[PDB]
Amino acid sequence: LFGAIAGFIEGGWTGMVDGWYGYHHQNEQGSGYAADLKSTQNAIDKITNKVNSVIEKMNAVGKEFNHLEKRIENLNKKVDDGFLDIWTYNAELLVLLENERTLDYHDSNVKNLYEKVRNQLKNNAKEIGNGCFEFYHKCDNTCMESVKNGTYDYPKYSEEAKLNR
Amino acid sequence: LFGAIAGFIEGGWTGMVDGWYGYHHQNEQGSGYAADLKSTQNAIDKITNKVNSVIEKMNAVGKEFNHLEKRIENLNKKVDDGFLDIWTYNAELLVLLENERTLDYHDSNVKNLYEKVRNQLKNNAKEIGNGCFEFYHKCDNTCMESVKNGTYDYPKYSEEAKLNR
Amino acid sequence: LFGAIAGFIEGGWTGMVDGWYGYHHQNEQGSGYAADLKSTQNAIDKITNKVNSVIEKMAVGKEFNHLEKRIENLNKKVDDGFLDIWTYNAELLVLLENERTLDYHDSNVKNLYEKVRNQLKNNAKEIGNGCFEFYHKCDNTCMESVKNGTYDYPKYSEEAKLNR
Amino acid sequence: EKLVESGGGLVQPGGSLRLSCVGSGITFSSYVVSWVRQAPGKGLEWLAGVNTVSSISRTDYADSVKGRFTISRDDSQNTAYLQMNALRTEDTARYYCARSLYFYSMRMDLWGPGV
Amino acid sequence: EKLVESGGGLVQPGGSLRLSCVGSGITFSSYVVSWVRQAPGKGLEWLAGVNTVSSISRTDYADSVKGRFTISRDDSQNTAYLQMNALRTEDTARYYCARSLYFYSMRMDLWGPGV
Amino acid sequence: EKLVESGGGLVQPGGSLRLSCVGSGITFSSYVVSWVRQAPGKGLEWLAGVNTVSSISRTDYADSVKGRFTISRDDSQNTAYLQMNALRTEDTARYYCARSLYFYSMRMDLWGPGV
Amino acid sequence: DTLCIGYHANNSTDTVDTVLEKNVTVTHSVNLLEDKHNGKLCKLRGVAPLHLGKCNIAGWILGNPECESLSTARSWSYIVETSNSDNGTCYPGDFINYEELREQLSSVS
Amino acid sequence: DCNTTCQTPEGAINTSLPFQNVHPITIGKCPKYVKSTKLRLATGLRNVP
Amino acid sequence: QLTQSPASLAASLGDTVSITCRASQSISSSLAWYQQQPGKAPKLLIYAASSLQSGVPSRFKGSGSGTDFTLTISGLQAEDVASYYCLQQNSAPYGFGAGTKLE
Amino acid sequence: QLTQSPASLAASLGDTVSITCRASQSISSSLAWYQQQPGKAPKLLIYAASSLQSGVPSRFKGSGSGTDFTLTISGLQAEDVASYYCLQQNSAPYGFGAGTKLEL
Amino acid sequence: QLTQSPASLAASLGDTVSITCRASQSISSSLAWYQQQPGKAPKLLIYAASSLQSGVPSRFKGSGSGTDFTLTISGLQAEDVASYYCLQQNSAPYGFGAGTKLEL
Repeated sequence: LFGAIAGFIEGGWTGMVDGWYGYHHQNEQGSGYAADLKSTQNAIDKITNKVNSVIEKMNAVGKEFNHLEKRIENLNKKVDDGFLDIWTYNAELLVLLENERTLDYHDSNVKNLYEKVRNQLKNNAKEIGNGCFEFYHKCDNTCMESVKNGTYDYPKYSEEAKLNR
Repeated sequence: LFGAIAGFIEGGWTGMVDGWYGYHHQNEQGSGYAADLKSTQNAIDKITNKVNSVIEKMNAVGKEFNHLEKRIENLNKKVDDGFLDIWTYNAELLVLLENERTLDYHDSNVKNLYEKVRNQLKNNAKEIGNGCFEFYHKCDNTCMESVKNGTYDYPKYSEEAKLNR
Repeated sequence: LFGAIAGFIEGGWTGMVDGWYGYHHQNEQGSGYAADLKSTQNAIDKITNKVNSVIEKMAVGKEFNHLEKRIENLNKKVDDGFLDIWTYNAELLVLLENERTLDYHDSNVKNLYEKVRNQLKNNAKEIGNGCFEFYHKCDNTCMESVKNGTYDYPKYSEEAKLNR
Repeated sequence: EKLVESGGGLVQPGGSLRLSCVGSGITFSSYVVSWVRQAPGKGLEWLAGVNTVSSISRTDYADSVKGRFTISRDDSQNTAYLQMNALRTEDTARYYCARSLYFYSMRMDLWGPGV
Repeated sequence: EKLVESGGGLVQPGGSLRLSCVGSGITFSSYVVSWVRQAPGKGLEWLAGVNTVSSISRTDYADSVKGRFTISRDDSQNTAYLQMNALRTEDTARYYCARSLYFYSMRMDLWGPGV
Repeated sequence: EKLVESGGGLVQPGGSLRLSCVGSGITFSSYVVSWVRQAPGKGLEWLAGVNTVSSISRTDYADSVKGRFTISRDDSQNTAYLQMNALRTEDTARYYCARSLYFYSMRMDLWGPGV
Repeated sequence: DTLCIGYHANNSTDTVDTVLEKNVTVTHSVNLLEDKHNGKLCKLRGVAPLHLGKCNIAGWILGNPECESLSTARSWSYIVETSNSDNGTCYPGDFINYEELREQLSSVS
Repeated sequence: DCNTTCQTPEGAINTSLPFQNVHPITIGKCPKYVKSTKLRLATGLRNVP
Repeated sequence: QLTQSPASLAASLGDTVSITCRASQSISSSLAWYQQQPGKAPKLLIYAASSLQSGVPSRFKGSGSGTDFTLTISGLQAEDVASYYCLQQNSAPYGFGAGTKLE
Repeated sequence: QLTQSPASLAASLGDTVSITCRASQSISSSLAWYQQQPGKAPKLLIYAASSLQSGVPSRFKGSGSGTDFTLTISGLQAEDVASYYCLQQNSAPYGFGAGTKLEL
Repeated sequence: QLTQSPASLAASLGDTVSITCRASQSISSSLAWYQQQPGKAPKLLIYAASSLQSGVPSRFKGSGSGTDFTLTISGLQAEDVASYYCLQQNSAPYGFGAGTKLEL
């Protein structure tokens, strides 16, 4: 586990209806949620591929024996029961392992998004701890757009942040 | 792998005996060990569930043939050996994978504990690098109780820790 | 997934022919690549053990006359069932082990980055693509010291402090 | 993966129709299903959209068909229904069902042949 | 899972008695077994506790029964033993075995019916 | 887990001789194979080295045998070849093959018996 | 000015099982098990089955008097026998390799 | 009267799911029979509202 | 070491009940509350001084960190008439409280 | 909401073609470009205003943000003669562009 | 160019033996130490200049980085009477040391 979905981010956002991972921003010109479309799309593609692989990995009547072929009848019952047990075991194990791996994958996505946002602002923001960053300068909508897209400008706001720090 | 159990923390503590993961403090009031009980309890519950799931997934005599049923005897032997091989393989593989998953789970727990303490102390302490922080302020047992609980008061010591930094 | 191999380090170095993970340094005495031999050797040993574990964990027909169709069908059922089970096992094992191996390499790179970060601390600036730019003059002795794990932080403390 | 449309044909003005979009596969509850139409000589027009059963905004309609058209879903039968009422001559068009996955911001890259 | 106590009954004063606590399952070496007793008209009283085999402190006893009672463990037979020596009249009580998992700081939530 | 050398013997001065090192296993494409000779009375001498197929520096030689010797690889047949040309009397020695896994920086810990 | 990183939540109440924990409520899930049937015998690829109502394969093959309804039977998708199919070899005796005949008639269209 | 691709003694199955727990005996293209009662594969995140 | 108060307490249905435990020294959150009915094994209610055991109704709550601990029963019901004990799990000679009887 | 500028175009083989879309309000890289041939279902070319759909030749490039977006076809081929549409996927009533017809 | 210092040394049982290698250039901890008995394949003792190969007794210790390297045998035993070689694994033409013969 990466300690983000139930970790330092303690809850999910019902108001974020555009993706799986995203941001919530609070400026002087309004608030709102906005999903990270690249991460969500990559995750959707990978999970769809996972489901397809699971279903494509898998890819029948009874016989009659009279009273003098009880051994063959027991052999047939043994074969059927053994194959049934093996396939049931395989199905349950596959589902159980894949569910854990999928949940870990989503947690990793959230953690990596947090790290990429943190590596941009650097000294210009305070890490509150609950997944929020509090800027030391005036982040308008252009500043937020730059942080989301990945083209934030530390030299540009560094002086104001230094003054307010 | 999260690089904590054999990583930046290079050794286990035999002193720790109240839990799996935990803390060691060195105040002016004395030294001590103290386990993180919430993490340990959660880990114990999850691993007990893991062992029970491994158990719950798993849950005859021979037949005699005369000399004119060598084909059916060979079929019976083939069925028995095939099932034996499949089940041996399944048991070995399940144990081998589950062991790695358990060890990575413990590593993740230790790293998450380190992350949680770091995101709480911030600049009021200094990362020595071996697993510990040297506080820039002289704060007593109430301090470390607060850090362990998760109710640390950064503004309370922010000024005091600034002169020594 | 640890977000290093395709993450904040966006490309692999084709000019580092010494190991799997390593360093690229640029001082005044020159540039160059140097692999981390300890991590690469450990990774190689572990992958060799993984492959061995995979390999060490892993017959003619019968004839029936026309009045023995049932046992013939039973034999065909046994053969086909075992074939399906073993094919499923092989594909599943390969599919899972590939994920685990790739995640293992990603974790190795991320741990190396974190280890280098935890030494230089505030004596260097994190660019964000994997590189640290020093606030002091690090010679080849400085670079080796960082690679070894014996970086002398107090030595280059004030000199870095003035430039930062 | 395929999407097939059915339930079209000739309608008297003022009448009603129900179009059905049937999906092939097992992951239909993940589909966010949109209905588009093209008039004979005009461009693509987005009409209605039905969202997943666990969402907040379940249905969306264009202003040109709001109150006349209703969108609905049946995950058990793998079908999305478009019920059109008070049909007009301007509604003579080819109707297409398209699908995005999980959200309306994702790619709408699986279209039906039309009807 | 479950814990069953056995080996009680009547003992003359000055006598000895060995009580056994047997657990069902495969995870018994994880158990941290403790003995509690309830005298008629008194409250619960913790007597002794046996730790896991790979631990520093192996046994621990209450001051009232220290030197008279001896706790022991047999993981192969899935049993924990309490040997009581020099029995007094005040030792007449219902004896219970509870278990915590791995550590004594964890939940002691599996109790036996008692003898 | 084994490397076997073959192809040695008697050769006239000025002749040619090809030695082969064959490996047992499935991971031969990983090997970075190397040849080391030991002249009777003299010490160990690193002669040639073939790298993996996907590498940049595919082949390296010592200065003593550069131009006369040629190392080569065949992963399909699990073999590394050393072609010696213009053989001299000073080349009478014992030839060993060693592997160092993926890079020449790793352990060269699998030696063949010699030839 | 604040910017927080978060993830999606919704009204879904569907649950999955994991090795470490059970009954995990998740946002989205797919079902891999079918437990529903229409409770009817039905044509396979448009071909109706051959229903031996009161007869068995012995009675149908031999032409039991209580099986005249089964004399006109050209093609079928599968054969259906009932649990109370008693009408068979009406005259006492033994059907030799009866099970072999049943096996050969299970590959006959 | 029907048109199905999978027939069991208990009734026909109209599904494309990989598994079933209806009946072992099948005719046609049918899903694999297992003794399980719940096989759900997670796609989305853990729901923490 | 562990002082439990009051020894007995009579309350009516629907009321709120507080049972207090005081420790001689500082035990950090290592307290458990057990409900026992006559002649039966004790049943755990709250562990870690604040954690509610699975299957226990949310009427029971626990509080306290160092030396003062409280068990609160909100909305007393007829099935809550039992004895209540407090257990420490910190110092090597582990022990119970005196016990509180609820009527 | 969405205005597609050319509404008609005549380009020769091998030329470079630019089709621009302008939005009434910022939609933040939620614009997709589709190619439709007469009587056939639309085919997705560009999503997220810059991402190339799998199987689509690299002659197609999308670029834009906010209110202005452009689709560039470099090295026009004979199979690129069709209609092109822009879809916005941001606001609750979703919509297309008016349509641009590419001719020789 | 690797220079092996002693080139011959006589030592008794239980004594401590030091073998020194010097490099013309700087090779960052890319030295290996091999033990050879006559007419047999060499056996790795030390790799990375300080790492002990599995199965090798702890009597063998390696030290040094840069240009100076040392192999120390503490508690010499009769099975340690053999030749010792140093392999450099840094520069493109790899090579061994001259060879040190350990005698009694």
